[PDB]
Parts: sequence; C-alpha cells; structure tokens
Amino acid sequence: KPVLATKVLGTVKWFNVRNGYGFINRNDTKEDVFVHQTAIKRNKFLRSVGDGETVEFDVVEGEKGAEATNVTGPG
RNA sequence: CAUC
Repeated sequence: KPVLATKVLGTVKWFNVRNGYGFINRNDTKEDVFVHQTAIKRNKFLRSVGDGETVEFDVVEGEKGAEATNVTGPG
C-alpha cells in the first residue's frame, strides 16, 4: 500500500511463471524486491517478465516486505 | 504471493 519509491529501474533476477512470482534487483540500492504476477502491467497472454530484462517500477511496502508494483518496460 |  504505502509507496516507497517511484520510477525505479531494475533487472529481473528470475521470474517463475508456474509460481507466478520472482525478484527484481533494484539498480538504485542493489536490493531484491519481490514481484508478483499481478504487479506487472499488461503486455494468447501470460503476465510475466523475463530473466535479465530491465524494467521500470514502483516500490510499495507489502505485508511480508517491499514489493514491486506497476512493472513496465523502461521506455 | 519471498529465492523458482
């Protein structure tokens, strides 16, 4: 819910489409942030990002820790 | 739905 950062750039460490989640390493802090499938903006569809992709996102405080939201391409 |  609470927004912790906007317009953050990061690289997908891994994203597993069977479990519907993965992690993004933030470029500004080098910390991993959790990314759930629901947090990825709209892309025969499978909501997902690829290992090694650079993405742009917001960081919010979730129940179990910091997580990415509004995940998109960097433009 | 927290390291596949």
